[PDB]
Amino acid sequence: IYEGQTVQESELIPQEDDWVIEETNFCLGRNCYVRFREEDDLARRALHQMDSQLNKMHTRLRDGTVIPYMSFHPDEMVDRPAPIHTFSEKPLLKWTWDETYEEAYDD
Amino acid sequence: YRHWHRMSEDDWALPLDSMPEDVKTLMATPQTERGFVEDYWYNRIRGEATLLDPEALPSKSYIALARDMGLQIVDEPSSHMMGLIELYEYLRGASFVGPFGTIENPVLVPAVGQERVVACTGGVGDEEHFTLWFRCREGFMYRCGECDQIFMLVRLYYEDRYWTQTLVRDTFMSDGDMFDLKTLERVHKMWNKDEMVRWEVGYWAQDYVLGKGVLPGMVEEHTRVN
Amino acid sequence: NLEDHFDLAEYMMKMHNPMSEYLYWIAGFVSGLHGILPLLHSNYYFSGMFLPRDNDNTQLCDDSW
Amino acid sequence: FYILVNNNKRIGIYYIKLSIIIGILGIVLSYIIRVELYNSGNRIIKYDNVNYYNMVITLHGLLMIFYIIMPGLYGGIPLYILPILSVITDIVLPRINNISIIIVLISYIVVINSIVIEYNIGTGWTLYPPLSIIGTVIVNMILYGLIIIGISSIISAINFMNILIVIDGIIYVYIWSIIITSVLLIISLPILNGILLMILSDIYFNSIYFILNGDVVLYQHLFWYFGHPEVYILILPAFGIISIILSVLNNKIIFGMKSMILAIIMISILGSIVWAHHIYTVGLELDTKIYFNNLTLIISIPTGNKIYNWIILYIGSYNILYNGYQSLIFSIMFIIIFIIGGITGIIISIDIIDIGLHDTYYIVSHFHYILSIGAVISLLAGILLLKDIIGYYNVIIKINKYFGLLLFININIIFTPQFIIGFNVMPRRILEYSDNIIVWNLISSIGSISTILILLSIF
Amino acid sequence: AYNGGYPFHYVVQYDDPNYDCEADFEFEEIPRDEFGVPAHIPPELSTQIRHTYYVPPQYYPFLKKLGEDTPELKPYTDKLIMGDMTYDDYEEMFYKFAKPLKIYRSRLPLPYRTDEEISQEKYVNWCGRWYSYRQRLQGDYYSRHYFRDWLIGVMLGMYLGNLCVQQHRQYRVDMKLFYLEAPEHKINWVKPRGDL
Amino acid sequence: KSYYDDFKDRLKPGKYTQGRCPQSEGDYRQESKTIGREHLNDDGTRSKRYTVKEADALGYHYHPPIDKKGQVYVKGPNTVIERGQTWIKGYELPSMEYTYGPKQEDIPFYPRVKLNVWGNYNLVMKVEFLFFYLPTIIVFGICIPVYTINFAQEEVIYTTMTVKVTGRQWYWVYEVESPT
Amino acid sequence: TWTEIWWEHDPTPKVAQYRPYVCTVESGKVYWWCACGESKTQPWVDGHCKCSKREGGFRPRRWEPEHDGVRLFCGCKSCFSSPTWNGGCFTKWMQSNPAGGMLYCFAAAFGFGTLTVYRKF
Ligand SMILES: CCCCCCCCCCCCCCCCCC(=O)OC[C@H](COP(=O)([O-])OCC(O)COP(=O)([O-])OC[C@@H](COC(=O)CCCCCCCCCCCCCCCCC)OC(=O)CCCCCCCCCCCCCCCCC)OC(=O)CCCCCCCCCCCCCCCCC
Ligand code: HEA
Ligand code: HEA
Ligand SMILES: [O-][O-]
Ligand SMILES: [Cu+2]
Ligand SMILES: [K+]
Ligand SMILES: [Zn+2]
Ligand SMILES: [Zn+2]
Ligand SMILES: [Zn+2]
Repeated sequence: IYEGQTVQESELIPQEDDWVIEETNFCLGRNCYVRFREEDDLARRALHQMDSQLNKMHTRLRDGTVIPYMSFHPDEMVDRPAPIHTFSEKPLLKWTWDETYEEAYDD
Repeated sequence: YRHWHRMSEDDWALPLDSMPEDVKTLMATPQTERGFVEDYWYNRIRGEATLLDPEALPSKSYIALARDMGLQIVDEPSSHMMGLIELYEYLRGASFVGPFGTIENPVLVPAVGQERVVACTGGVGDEEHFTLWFRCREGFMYRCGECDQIFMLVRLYYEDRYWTQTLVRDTFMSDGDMFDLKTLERVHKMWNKDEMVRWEVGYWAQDYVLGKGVLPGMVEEHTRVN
Repeated sequence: NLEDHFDLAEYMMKMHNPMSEYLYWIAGFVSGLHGILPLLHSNYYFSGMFLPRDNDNTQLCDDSW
Repeated sequence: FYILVNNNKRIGIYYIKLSIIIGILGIVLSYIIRVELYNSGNRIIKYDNVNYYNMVITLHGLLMIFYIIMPGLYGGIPLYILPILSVITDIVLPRINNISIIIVLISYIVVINSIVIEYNIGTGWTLYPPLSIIGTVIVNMILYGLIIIGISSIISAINFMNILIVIDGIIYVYIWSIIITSVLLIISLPILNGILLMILSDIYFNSIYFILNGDVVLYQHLFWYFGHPEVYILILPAFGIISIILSVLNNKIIFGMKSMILAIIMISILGSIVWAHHIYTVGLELDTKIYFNNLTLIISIPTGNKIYNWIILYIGSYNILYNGYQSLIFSIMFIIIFIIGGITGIIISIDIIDIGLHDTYYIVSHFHYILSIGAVISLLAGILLLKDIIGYYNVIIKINKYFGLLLFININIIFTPQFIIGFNVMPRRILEYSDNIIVWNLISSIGSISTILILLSIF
Repeated sequence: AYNGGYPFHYVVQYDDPNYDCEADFEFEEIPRDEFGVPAHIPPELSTQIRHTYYVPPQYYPFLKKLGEDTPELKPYTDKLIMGDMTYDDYEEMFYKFAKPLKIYRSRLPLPYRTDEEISQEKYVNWCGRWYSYRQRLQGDYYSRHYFRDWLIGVMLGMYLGNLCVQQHRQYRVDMKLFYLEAPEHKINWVKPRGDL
Repeated sequence: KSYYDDFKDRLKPGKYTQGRCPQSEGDYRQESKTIGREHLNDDGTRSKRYTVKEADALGYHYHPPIDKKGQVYVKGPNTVIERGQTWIKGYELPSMEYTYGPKQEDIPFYPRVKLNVWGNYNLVMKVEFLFFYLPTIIVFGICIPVYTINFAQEEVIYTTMTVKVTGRQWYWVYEVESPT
Repeated sequence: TWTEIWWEHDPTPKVAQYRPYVCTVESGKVYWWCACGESKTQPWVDGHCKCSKREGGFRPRRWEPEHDGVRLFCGCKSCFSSPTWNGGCFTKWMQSNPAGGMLYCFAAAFGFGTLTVYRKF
């Protein structure tokens, strides 16, 4: 069963005595129905919808990396509402292993 | 690749009836201005002209020999692009498995657009977790919320175009000395004489330079019924 | 085109003509009528009344109405 | 275009749209039934038009099973998300997907047209001979609808099976749920077609299978050999939805994924070999009865494992997240409701208990709690979860605690009393009844009118 | 080892220069293979015959230059000069000198991160480890709490079930006394009604 | 505070029922004459000519997008060279107030937390065993009762009288031996 | 007991009261709940407790009612549904006085047993 990543005590040792757990808000913000402008036409309302996607949002950490909107299933990865053609570039499921080959390295 | 179907006949060679009939202009066109068919026959005519001249091959440098056959001398810029192209193509019908990504060496996610859907499965063994799908947009160093695996998007983009073998060849290959039609004629007479044609491409090519129908048997070769 | 990105773009962008919704509701309403109208027709055909009066197939008191 | 579209997501919307439309006719028939059963006497159907009631109950059952819940849970949600869950561009067979929905609509039009034009008589949704074969042409029309529906179901099953060849990711539990239902259809439908053809032969080709020296019990074997696999073809997609909703909304990875998957496979195999629990009162041999009773009780084991795995999904979830969303409430309500339906199923599984409870309203309440409550709520919960992806609006459902509460209370007012009258006893498929059963019938009728009123508040 | 040994694409030769396998319907012309073997000589026999490539001797100096510049290539070029290179030898030469394309990570543009942010990498990793430590411990804590609670449900369901056991127990006692003592039980009481 | 008042100005109440004037006052069914809008109706919806009557998928207005070199226009990233390194600045989505309306302030705090997982493998395995075998025990507890009651119905009894019952539409016929 | 015996890196509150605080709340207003149990304006942060000063990992807990009414609020500072009350105040009390906990539980169970048995019997 999965019980999280394994931690060695050495990795829990801080580099400063004042280090605490970063208090970054992971609430993306306040939202509601997407509100279109009357002036916008069909094309410009499409752009508006594409700019309100929660799955394109993320939270930036103190070191500049961002934790993205994540989901257990790929159903939450398409634009909402679903466009006619979704996964043009095949979504990549990344598997990890310990195998390596020499060609990838240089001395 | 495993996802590709069976080689066509064209994948090996093109029919001589697809040779452009204006050979004189074909051999003078810059590479950036040659289409796929024009580029095929420019390389074949020029490449076979040098290969069918044995007495000159030993004195020809590999740089010049590669140019005549239309082969691109490799360099780090072009190797990088070609490699990432072939990696993109392989991932079209193959699994995505590799070393765990870190800040020093993020998981490289090739894409043509500005976004590609990616899933993190964690590490190996007990460090593997359930698929966590996220949208990998360019310009952000992504960190999995569960295993802290670092991801990064690599875009195959160059000057309002994506990366292709044709784009790599056009950007980095440099046209050499203009092809001389005298070489075509000289090699033509070498292997084609007295009704024996041992360079069919050079017999057709010389005929077109002559104006189409000039060489023996070529009017009969060009006369079709349907 | 941007207009073609989303399936049923007019509806999703909230520009569709309301008549489409009306037709959908009308179609459902007609479907419902297929259970009521033949009931009335069959009742009249075999009895002469479109609908019965509660307990009119049983003995009723003199003052029943 | 509208009818020419091959987009798998558009077709999924069509399936839901058509299920709601046809569903209006289904609910109307249900209201007729409950109105009639409000007291003893004739209320809305004349005593000379009792054949109409027999037709109402027959069409109610057939439409809700084959034209509403099956097109909604096996055609609607599946065609919209399955190709996305499989990280594939579109469905494997685009043109087949288009014709399947068109076929469903055409078979629906045939059925309703037969109401209007043919004489109205009924033989139950189980079309038992010899009654089914001595009827009028309306029975012939209904047979054509079922056969046509069967074509759509099988081709759709073929479509989903092909996802195994193209799936580019992991087969999630929901994908496993649809694949197994597809397998159940591929194995059960061909048997149904055969027995339906024999019904036609006796109706239209002067065959004699269902007259003396021919065993009428033969039909019941072949029919129910498809019948019970059908009830799991209708519930398994609902189970798949429940798994996704609980994991997503609680932000918890599915626990015992492989046991969930292997529980679905197990239910299918067992569901393919227990059909004769519908034939307990015919007079089968003692050993046959004991076999079927034994295997029927076994189905609870895999079904029980799934229920408990769902419970732990909801346990321990963060309190800060708002739990009043309609999708979450419906998913939780499914566990509470399905246990009631399943337990009563185990009660009726004991054949000696079944002698008393066969062809009584206890059976009705049993399969209503699972389908009319559980399956409906599961389809609603699934659509509600995909509201943003689907993009529909102009309804007040997403956050409506009044609707959920009123629905739960009133739906139980309808069917809980039907368990009581099962032991009184009130037979099924009847309209008139003794005066001492009015109280419970009246209470259930009050429940039916109330539920309908609550369906208007969503708009 | 694919397609039964039949090559998907292969060369065929015809002796008559004006022969067309689609227009003509004669029955005397025998097609040849790429090496020139007539079709009436079976494959099992022709494949045993050794065929080698013969280049014009004017190419020998070029093939010699190739061997010297690349000593690993010399043995193959020598075979070609001496007319000892079969098709298999050519294939071995071809695949021996094929190399994979190289990708350089140093050429990849990086997502923008300020120097302040780059100095906090160790801190963020430190936070991630503590989050994984707290996650793993909580799993044990929660598993113990909730699975223990489920026992309360067992006991509550055993109490409520026992209530119906007691009712059933009293019911059976009452039933045993009906036919024995209950005045409600009457015999020689019901008389046939008769046909109306 | 009331967040609706922040974006009240953007929401001007409407004048027409369903947002369209009577077709007589303005014909929204016709195609727009504005240059560059030939594929749209006057009200902005896509014209039937563009989508149905002359749909490009049916062979109308054939225009291959890809060029001779097998290329299509692609927009590049926002590149910013700095500190001896080429950087790409990602595109950040606009503030949710612009797209949704509410002002992004006083947001409740939801901290980062890794997935809530069940621990103690040994304990979990035992529970899963119970999730399967507690029902199995109950079934086994019913099995013996089921056999007995089935055997009871099918018991060879020394019956001394026979009543034959035939069911017809719609009445029950009864045949009984008559006293001699 | 998570803070007491399992995990020593989360802030541990002080019990202000082993009983919930009853307060009237209004929709559209935001309330701040004391998570340390040292505020003198219970159940709210007073501006002088640990939560107000952001000391030792203590922060005010934001809360907002959907509708107006009277709501119960946690005094033990450990209820699972904090700031709202769900009975954790009694549970935490039993941990601190296990003998008292048994007395109440026996009494509650005794009443439940009598009523359910009296009605069914
Ligand atoms: C169970 C119920 C409760 C459920 C509660 C819970 C629900 C939860 C949420 C569920 C959500 C599911 C997913 C939703 C996805 C929606 C996607 C969507 O919007 O797609 C876009 C799609 C189309 O939008 P579009 O892209 O703009 O399309 C443009 C067109 O393609 C092109 O535009 P156009 O204008 O050119 O269009 C052509 C148009 C042209 O139209 C016109 O010209 C119309 C002219 C006016 C006609 C008006 C009707 C006249 C009727 C006269 C009757 C006379 C009777 C006389 C009787 C006399 C008696 C004496 O139409 C036609 O030509 C063909 C129309 C065919 C359909 C209508 C058929 C009607 C019935 C006919 C019966 C015939 C029976 C014959 C029997 C014969 C026997 C012999 O939307 C719709 O189609 C509308 C959908 C609206 C509802 C969406 C769901 C909302 C949420 C649910 C609400 C509750 C619903 C409950 C069920 C209904 C109850 C009644
Ligand atoms: C989707 C709908 C659905 C579902 C899931 C089921 C599920 C079950 N049904 Fe079915 N049933 C119908 C729909 C359904 N049924 C219909 C529509 C009819 C009537 C058709 C007609 O006659 O016209 C019918 C009729 C029917 C009868 C006929 C009674 C009669 O004709 O007199 C019987 C009896 O064997 C039966 C049994 C069962 C059993 C044993 C299950 C099992 O699947 C239940 C399993 C679930 C549980 C057991 C609860 C969850 C598990 C646990 C909580 C574990 C612990 C429990 C135990 C250890 C027991 N059903
Ligand atoms: C899944 C199928 C289904 C559904 C939903 C229902 C729903 C209901 N049924 Fe059901 N019923 C059957 C299948 C179903 N029934 C079958 C198979 C029989 C036996 C047939 C026979 O005897 O031959 C039967 C028999 C039956 C009878 C027995 C009549 C008789 O034979 O004597 C009665 C009345 O007592 C009844 C009443 C109801 C009521 C009051 C509702 C509901 O109205 C209760 C209220 C619930 C709702 C109104 C919501 C329903 C909404 C939808 C279904 C649409 C969902 C669509 C989406 C979510 C997109 N039903
Ligand atoms: O049918 O169970
Ligand atoms: Cu069954
Ligand atoms: K009645
Ligand atoms: Zn990860
Ligand atoms: Zn405080
Ligand atoms: Zn508390």
